[PDB]
Amino acid sequence: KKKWSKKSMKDRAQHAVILDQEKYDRILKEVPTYRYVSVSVLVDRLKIGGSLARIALRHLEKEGIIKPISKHSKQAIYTRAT
Amino acid sequence: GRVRTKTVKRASKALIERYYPKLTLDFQTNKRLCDEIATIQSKRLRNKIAGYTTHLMKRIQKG
Amino acid sequence: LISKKRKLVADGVFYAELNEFFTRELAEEGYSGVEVRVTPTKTEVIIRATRTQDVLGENGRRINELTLLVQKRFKYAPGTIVLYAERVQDRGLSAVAQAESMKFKLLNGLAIRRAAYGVVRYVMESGAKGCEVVVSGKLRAARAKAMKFADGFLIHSGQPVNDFIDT
Amino acid sequence: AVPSVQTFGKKKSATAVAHVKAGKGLIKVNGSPITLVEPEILRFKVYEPLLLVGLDKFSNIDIRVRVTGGGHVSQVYAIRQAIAKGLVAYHQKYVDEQSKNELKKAFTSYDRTLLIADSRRPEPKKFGGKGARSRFQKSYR
Amino acid sequence: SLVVQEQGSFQHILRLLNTNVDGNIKIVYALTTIKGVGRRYSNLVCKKADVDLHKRAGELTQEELERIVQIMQNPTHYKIPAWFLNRQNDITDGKDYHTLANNVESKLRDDLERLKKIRAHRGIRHFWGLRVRGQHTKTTGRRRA
Amino acid sequence: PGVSVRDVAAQDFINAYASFLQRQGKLEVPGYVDIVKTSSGNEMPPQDAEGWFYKRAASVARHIYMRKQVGVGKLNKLYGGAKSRGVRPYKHIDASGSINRKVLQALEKIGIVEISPKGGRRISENGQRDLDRIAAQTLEEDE
Amino acid sequence: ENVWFSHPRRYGKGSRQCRVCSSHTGLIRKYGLNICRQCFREKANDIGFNKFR
Amino acid sequence: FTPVVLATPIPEEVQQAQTEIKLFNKWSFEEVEVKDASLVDYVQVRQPIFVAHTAGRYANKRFRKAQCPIIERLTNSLMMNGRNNGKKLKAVRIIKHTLDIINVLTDQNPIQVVVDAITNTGPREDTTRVGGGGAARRQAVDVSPLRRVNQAIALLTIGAREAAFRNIKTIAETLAEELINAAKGSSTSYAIKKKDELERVAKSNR
Amino acid sequence: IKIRITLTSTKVKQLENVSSNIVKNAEQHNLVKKGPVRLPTKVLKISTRKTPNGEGSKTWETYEMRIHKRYIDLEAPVQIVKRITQITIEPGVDVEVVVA
RNA sequence: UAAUUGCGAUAACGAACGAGACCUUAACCUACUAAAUAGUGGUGCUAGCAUUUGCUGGUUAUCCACUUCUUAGAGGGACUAUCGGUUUCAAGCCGAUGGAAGUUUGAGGCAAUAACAGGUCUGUGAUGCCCUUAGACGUUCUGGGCCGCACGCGCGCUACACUGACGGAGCCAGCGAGUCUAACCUUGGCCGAGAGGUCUUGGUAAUCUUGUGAAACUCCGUCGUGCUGGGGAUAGAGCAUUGUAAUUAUUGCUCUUCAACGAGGAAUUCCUAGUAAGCGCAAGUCAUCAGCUUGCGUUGAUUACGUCCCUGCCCUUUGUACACACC
Repeated sequence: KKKWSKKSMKDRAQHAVILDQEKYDRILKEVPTYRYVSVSVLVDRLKIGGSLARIALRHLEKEGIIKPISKHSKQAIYTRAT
Repeated sequence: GRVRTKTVKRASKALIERYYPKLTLDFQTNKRLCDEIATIQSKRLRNKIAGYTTHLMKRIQKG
Repeated sequence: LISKKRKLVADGVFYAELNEFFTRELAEEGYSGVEVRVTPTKTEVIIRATRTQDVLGENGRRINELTLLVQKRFKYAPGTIVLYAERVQDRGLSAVAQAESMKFKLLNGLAIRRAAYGVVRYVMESGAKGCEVVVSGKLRAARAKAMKFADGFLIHSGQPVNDFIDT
Repeated sequence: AVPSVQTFGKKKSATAVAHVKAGKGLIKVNGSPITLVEPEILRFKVYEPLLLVGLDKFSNIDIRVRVTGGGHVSQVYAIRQAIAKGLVAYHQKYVDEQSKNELKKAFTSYDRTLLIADSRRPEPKKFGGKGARSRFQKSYR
Repeated sequence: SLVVQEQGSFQHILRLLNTNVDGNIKIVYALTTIKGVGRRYSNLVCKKADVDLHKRAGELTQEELERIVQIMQNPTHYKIPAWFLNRQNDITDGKDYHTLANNVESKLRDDLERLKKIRAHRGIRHFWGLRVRGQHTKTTGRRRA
Repeated sequence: PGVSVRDVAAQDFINAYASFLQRQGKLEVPGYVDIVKTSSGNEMPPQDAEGWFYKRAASVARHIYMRKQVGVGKLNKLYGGAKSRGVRPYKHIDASGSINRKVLQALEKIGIVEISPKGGRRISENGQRDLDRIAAQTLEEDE
Repeated sequence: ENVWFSHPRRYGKGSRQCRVCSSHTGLIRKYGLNICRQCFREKANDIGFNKFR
Repeated sequence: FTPVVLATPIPEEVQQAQTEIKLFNKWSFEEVEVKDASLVDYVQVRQPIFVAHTAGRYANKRFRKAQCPIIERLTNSLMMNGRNNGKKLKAVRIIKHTLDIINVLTDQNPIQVVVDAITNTGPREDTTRVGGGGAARRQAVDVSPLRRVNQAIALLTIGAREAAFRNIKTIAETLAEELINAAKGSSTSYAIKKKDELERVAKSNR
Repeated sequence: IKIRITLTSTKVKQLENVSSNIVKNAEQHNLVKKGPVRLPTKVLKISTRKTPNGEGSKTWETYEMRIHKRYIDLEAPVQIVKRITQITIEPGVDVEVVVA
């Protein structure tokens, strides 16, 4: 009979998971030459799929543009090449 | 509170007044002479006796 | 057949059983204490008391039937239990003997203060350092009360411990 | 009659016995080199005394450490204390006293707890409480 | 590592017996959200359909969905000794049968009405609303009406 | 000088041996896996259910190589863990005895793990050599 | 008469009792003494148990 | 010294550090000096510890509990918040990750960045209440540097945890962003907002 | 024969002195033996309620029983063992003989 | 001074009890004996690496001054050593090239002449008094009952989610616990996804549980600025056991369904050490499992020397018309 709470609205994240060719190559060309790259930064800015970002980072690091220096858990240190 | 009991205080006073020439300034030989000149039922008690003895002799030397 | 862990506790329980039985059944005869000695195929138990002849009785029938008592109780081998009696030295130095004497005096019916004076003079003639008796309960009063009589100084530490404190 | 020294690093409930010999400079813990200590963060902690003493003087000394009891941190700290005390014992037996004094000075300047035993063992449990010295509640109504 | 291509076939909304199915989430969690099937059922049907977990829900086929509903509605057909099923030794049939989304509520309420009509103590406690399996309503459990 | 798991690492060693045992395929897996929970304290079979039996075999082989006489109870105790038994506090629960026994018997049959005197399972000679070979392989690949 | 003890008294607190007061609560079976806690407190000094901590 | 040969690979970076100069894999833990009188005789300078998990006799004496190194202070400050309170094994890991990110960003010295942040977001004064009787009274003064750094770190972490409260995202990112916002001056941080409203009321009272 | 004479006492000083006289008698008889091995003294702890009923603060007591076990490995005939046991006798000391 | 413990003491001096004093689990007894329950140097036999010092493991008598991990004993300690600052330069409070620390060395036990009409003629076979001794208030049996719900109160447990649910993998605890008219403690196989027993070169007990493989860490993946994947609590079906009996689920398990919970408003609780707490073990009742109780393991941020406002206590001043003495 009582709610006992304000129960305001939430952020209501609308993170798109499907992307087109334009979005894909845009994010692929925007991730280089950037000094602010991480999972949280990508989520905040590009709002892209985390798994797609991870596989893209793995491909980019196996070919070699941005190198990972730490292989700890839940975080990897990425530094771009000059 | 670290100050000890009046019984052991009197024990130390009497030991000093009765065997002052025997004992010396050094604390270790103070223990190893008190253990043989005075019968004490506790090693801790004899340690406290010798500690206050050397403290009072230090006060005598400076004071 | 038994681990030593349970066996030590069992031996302690048997010693407590013998002590409690002897003090319960021998309160009138002035029981003081029991000691034991274990040897192959023989167990000697010695009763430290005052009236050795009286606890012996006539022809030792008391000790014979007490041995049979302990036998049929603890289910040992027949005839392997033997008890002797010994007169305690320094009889008044045990609180149990003093308590039994005061029980006897109360049964006789002399005054409580007279009995206190008598036990005080007896303990000082024996040579004990100090004593303290306490009578608690009703004594010619609707509600109970506790009165303590003390002689000398009695410490309250476990530095003398059971070694020097007798309760 | 080959050189052999037996030391022990102690902790709250962890004991690590160290056999120090003259070898090729390889350190074995639980029958294995300590390079697989696992967390990858405690390896640097173990290496800090070795880093400050340098590989030059520890070139021909091999230590075999058998640990038991305690926890991970307890065992690794006991290992470091054991290797330090075995090193000082080796210096006492054979190596220069001046070198022993300089290593002791460096160790004391860095951290006094490297050689000295961590003998601050915990207080026991207490009645009327859940922890060591904590009470539940003086409930009134 | 391995890569994956995303086509236009990705569908955000789906249907399952006139019930909305959430997209843009993992398949297993989608079936958990779907009534009558939980995490273990979702994992088992994923294994039976033989699809890698890394693949998203959009990269799924109509034949895969048909196979998943087939295994959902007929687990015993896949040569299972039938000990992973919720409804076993039912009185109405005596043979193990898989519960469905609305069929879970159906079977529960038929059990409820069976208890009511036999007038069992368990059934009367269920009808009254007080705990039947030994819990106490003495102290807590009253902010529920 | 000398090759052993004592010398080589473990983080990549376990994955390398898992891949090697996957390639060998001489484990004789049961078949009825991916439906059992593998432990009454476990409520969720692994995500990569396509394998992981090679991982468990490598783990038990390493355990019986470090030690020398282990048992099914020891295996259950090691592979057990905490259970979140509702509001009640956690507890320690073992693994599944039947699958443990079947994996032990499969290891005995293949010969990677042998029987030992006085009762127990022990690392076998062929298992010791292939462990050393894989250790050398990873220690040569990374270096 | 066999109808007096038809209900079993082989196990349980009905048989696991002390030998002093024949009570079935506050019993200790450790070291096989089977004694009540307060009677144990009374007779522990003579039994052998001593208070240290 | 001669290169010893063993099956165990001694890592290249630590080998180079041993040969030439003691440091981390890339992070140079030298030049840690600070000229501030608020930090003189209170910061471990030129006595670095590669690991901040120390078991020393600190609380036995008077102020060694406050004389323990700043990295250990950060570890203990992270070690709080109930369920998180404890677990020094991961406290050292999280402080190491924060050090790594604060070196990746601001290519200047990370400890210089951290002292800049401390001296920038440390609350400059505090008010204290006195009961007295009948009504509580306020009296405003300044505080000690240790209290300053403690309150600054506590407010920063509290803001980070309240921004990540009922959230499903990692905490290292928000800790790093709070630290960088405090260091540079952004007016959007929770702790910075509290500090600026506090200094508003302080300058009103002064 | 490899006999083991085992003492299962609680009296710490009594155990020490009986072991001392046994070992000194063995030394003066010049017969091979093993040293007196002491099993770690076992403490039997009883945590029981201070008060009979449920009055007052929750207070408990920990009764302790220290029991000392020790054994000496000897090799002597039955008559020599009996003479050894008879000599240096003390009540309460619990002795027992095993043969390996 | 976490004690009228003490320096100094106005009429006091001199003693007593409480206190102080009495002690291992909390070490380093490297003087000396100590586990077919121990070690490495090599000792007989072995799998793998170069026939480039040897390596881990094994059955136990197949070894050679020994105790470096654990017990003792006539006898060890650290007595706040020694110095620098403050006291008619009198107790003490602090900083410093070393032992286990120099806040009294850690926590506890035993324990103030007297009191409470505080708990127990209601788990005690201490027992006069009003109650029974032919349907007894004693005892015995079946089924109920401290197990019932509109309701309030405190102890305790689970949460508010990259720390945790997690899963497949590495490596770990000290005191102790365990079988005689009882066949007990889950050690390796068979009936068997597991739960009962079928064989005991494991148990009168450091070796069978057990050197307590759990409690916290490291490669990998989801909850990725949530009306739920944290929350197996909130229900039903089945798979299992001593017990001449478990239905209002004795307990575990395999599934299916998150009706609550976004640092939580006034009041209060416990805490300076390696302390509260992050989390699991041993024992009690036991037929089954505790969340209760008595004992350990990884670590803790900024006082510990500082006052009555509320939780209070004590001493002495002061005022009484009080003595089963403010009830």
